[PDB]
Amino acid sequence: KKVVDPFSKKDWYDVKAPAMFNIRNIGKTLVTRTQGTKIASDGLKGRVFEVSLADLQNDEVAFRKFKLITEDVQGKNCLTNFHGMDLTRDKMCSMVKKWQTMIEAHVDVKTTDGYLLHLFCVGFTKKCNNQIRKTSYAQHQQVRQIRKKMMEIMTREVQTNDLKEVVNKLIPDSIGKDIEKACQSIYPLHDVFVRKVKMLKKPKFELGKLMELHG
Amino acid sequence: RVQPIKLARVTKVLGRTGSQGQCTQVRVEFMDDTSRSIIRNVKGPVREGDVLTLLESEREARRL
Amino acid sequence: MRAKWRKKRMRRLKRKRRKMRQRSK
Amino acid sequence: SLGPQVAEGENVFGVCHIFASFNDTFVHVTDLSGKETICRVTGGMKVKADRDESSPYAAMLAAQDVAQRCKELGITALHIKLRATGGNRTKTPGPGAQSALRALARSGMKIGRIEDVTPIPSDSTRRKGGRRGRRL
Amino acid sequence: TKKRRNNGRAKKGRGHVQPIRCTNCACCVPKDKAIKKFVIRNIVEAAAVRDISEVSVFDAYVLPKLYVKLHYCVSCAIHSKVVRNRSREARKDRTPPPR
Amino acid sequence: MGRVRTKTVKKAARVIIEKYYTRLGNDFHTNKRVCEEIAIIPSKKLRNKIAGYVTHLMKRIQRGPVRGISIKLQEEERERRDNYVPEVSALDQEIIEVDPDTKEMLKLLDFGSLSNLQVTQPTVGM
RNA sequence: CCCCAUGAACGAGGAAUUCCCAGUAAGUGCGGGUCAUAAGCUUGCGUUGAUUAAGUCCCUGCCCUUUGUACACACCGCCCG
RNA sequence: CGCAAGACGGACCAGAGCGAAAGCAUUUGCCAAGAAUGUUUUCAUUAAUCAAGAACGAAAGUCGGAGGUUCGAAGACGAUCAGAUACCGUCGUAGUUCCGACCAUAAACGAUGCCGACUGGCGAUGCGGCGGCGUUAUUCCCAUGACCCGCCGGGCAGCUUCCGGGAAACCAAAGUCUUUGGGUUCCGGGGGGAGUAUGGUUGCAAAGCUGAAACUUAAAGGAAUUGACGGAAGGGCACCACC
RNA sequence: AGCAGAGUGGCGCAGCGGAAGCGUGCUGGGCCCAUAACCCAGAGGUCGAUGGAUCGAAACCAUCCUCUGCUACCA
Repeated sequence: KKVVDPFSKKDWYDVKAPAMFNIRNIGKTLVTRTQGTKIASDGLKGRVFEVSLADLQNDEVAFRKFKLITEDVQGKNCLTNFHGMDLTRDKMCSMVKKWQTMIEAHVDVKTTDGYLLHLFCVGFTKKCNNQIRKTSYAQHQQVRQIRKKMMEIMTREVQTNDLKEVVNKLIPDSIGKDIEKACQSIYPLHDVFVRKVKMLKKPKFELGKLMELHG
Repeated sequence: RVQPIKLARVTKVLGRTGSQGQCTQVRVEFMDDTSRSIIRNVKGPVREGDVLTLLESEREARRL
Repeated sequence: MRAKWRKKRMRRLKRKRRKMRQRSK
Repeated sequence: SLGPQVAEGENVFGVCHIFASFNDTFVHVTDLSGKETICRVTGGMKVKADRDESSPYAAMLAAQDVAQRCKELGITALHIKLRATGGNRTKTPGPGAQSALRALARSGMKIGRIEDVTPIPSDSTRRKGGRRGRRL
Repeated sequence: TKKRRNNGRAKKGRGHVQPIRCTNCACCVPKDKAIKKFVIRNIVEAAAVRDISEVSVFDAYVLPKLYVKLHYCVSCAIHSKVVRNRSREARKDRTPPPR
Repeated sequence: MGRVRTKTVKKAARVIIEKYYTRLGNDFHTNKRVCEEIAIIPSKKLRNKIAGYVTHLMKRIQRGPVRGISIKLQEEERERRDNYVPEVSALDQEIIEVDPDTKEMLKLLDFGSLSNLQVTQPTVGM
């Protein structure tokens, strides 16, 4: 559009996060003022909001970015809902290096509620305690165990435990740390992260369940 | 541009560049900030400790 | 490339002789 | 131009979407969401020569204007997202990546964060140029 | 006769490999003949680092790095001068020169 | 500029310092006149050079020993370092003990005194 | 060689190109050489006396190493339909 | 921001592994196959190499269907050039992909037949087995994995030298050769003419396999050395070079 | 004859309201050891007649003639 003063016809807003975050003031957006051919809220819902982890928790690392969608608008405050987490590029790149064997697996999983998720994890072999060898490569048999046991843990903790409790385990990354010790006997391993989660399906709006998060 | 006329002075000369040695790399101190320093290309014969008259410090040198 | 071309010009020429002899009978 | 009703001790954070490589530089300042946006300036608009569109000063002169209209509105800080072309191409920044930052920061705008974003395949379709590739 | 012993960079015990494309000749060569150069740089580059770091909204922040894996071919390596001609008794090194 | 000294200067400069070490001063003019009397240098400009290098050498010879030519007093102090050093007169400190696997050799060769035992851990770099 | 008369092109020069770093360039006169008569030439000498540089391998060329070659009448080479 | 289509398996991925060769990288399961090692098990010479004959055999191409994102012979344009049917830019058909039939060729190169014996040194790496003074992981454990050290097989490779050989380059094999003989298959005879002529055979097509002579000529070719030259690389230098 | 073009200043084509316009050729110079390619330099001058505006007219615009191009008839 090319309407005269098209940033003095826009209306400022605020964007509020769930109660689980210490700092809930995400930031600000703007949409155009209401017309009868297209209203404010219809051009404001269905967005994505990339936000860092450090930005909200204010205690910890600047990676593990979360996506948040505006599902509801309430009087100049846009309330958000979980949509899936992702990871930075540089961290994901730096860990990958020569003379290691990268280990990967995924699962499709359902929550106790109607949410459906598709988690992606990663493991890397350890450059061991006092090698004089310049390799850290592992057998193929050993790897397929580690992948099997990385699925077993990540289904147990996410099939039970409702949507919010999932998030609570991933913020300190209790999930990943649990796998690191449980695989330690068959190869020591340093590093476990969940590089993506993609919320595939989700249930109905459910206003009662909605406001619990922003309580 | 719309920046006023700046003045900055040499701290050290680095070496000559260009394709006939006609340009000279030089390090210069901003003469208002003593921890700020930019590298420049300067045409004329320079010694050290003399002052220039920069029209901008947006520009910066990297090669011949 | 040179040898591969000398083998190619003589291939098409050989093919033409076949056609020309098949034409003659 | 009307900004929000407080920005006194806080900042308002936009996303800068700097584009990189050759024959072109974009700077395109947007919302946090990126759904809606503000002014968008190219190095082909500052400089017309069809060959200085990727130059340092053309990228600097661009951001030297864009950063004014930011603060005019009320956007004071910037998260940064990069983009090199990628997609089985050069996948490496142009000249005008380093350039625009140095200019826009010292114009007065705040910098909040910076990151690399590039579209990198996990192996995808064949690249233009043929088996023997470009020569001359 | 031969000016090599490997006749490539390595093809020992293997009948075929998947090829890979040059970044700036747009050429096609084997993976195990291509010049493999990995690269590390800072994003912002070190000339303007002071002018940027002061203008951060945070009081500290370590900057990302730029990770790229480049594969060059025989011709586009020599021309950009990451390699050069070497002497007859000085081609027998496998060793990278130190920084 | 230029004017790097040739070998004809450096050959005779060394010789003239070896056999007339005593006559030398460290002044230019005195070292000139000595070279004029103990030898003949057939040019005048050549003489002014050989003196100046003889001077420049004599500065360094009053420090540590030069490796191009010899003098007597350096060969004195050479001999003084090379006939006794003050560090030891004892061999080596008279009693030194060793750890096992050396003791086992000595057991089978009729020796059984002046030993210690320590059985240090496995292994190389570990 | 001298005297009087006659009074042209030419009003700062295209494509290109030469030479020069300190009593140097440029301006200016003089001696010697050839010489029966005769320097716009050449070789030396004084007098007046700047601007610009304190560098580089871009062009032209030269020295050293390494490398490639079907060249050695030596790339102004050799050789194909 | 969402959806669809087709293609494709990055970084990790290495003088690493497997396969007769051609070749072979996302997950999980199923189906059959194989090497090495271990064994105080079984059979008792059942073997080695190979005319005839047989299976597999890149890419391109041909025939019939499906599909057709991407790249792209052909073709149409835009430039560069005296010319420019080219290198470069835009568009784009066949093809590229899958299914069923054909085609049998490549620098299908380690340009190096297969099987067996003997003859230096040294450090690694992948797999199996054996031993251990050492640490660590879990139930404190044992059984075991990870790391450390050593030993025994067979495998991809490297380094080292007056083993010996070679025209040399080089090679623990290309060695054990005028002091010539372990077994066996294939193949070569100066350079052109020519993989042409011709007849046979196979193929739908394209072609594949088999393959001469007349005539012509004193050189063709290999390795290495010294020069010169290079729109090769690294240094240095000149107002007869430049700024 | 209806329509169109022209009536050289070396050639050929004839460009527009500022006295050769374009393309080409010839001749000479430059570059290069040399040739090609490439770069420069030329040449007596109402441009068929009769008129008007005009500072001026092949060229700004008319009145006439002739030659040709296309169409085509009086004869």
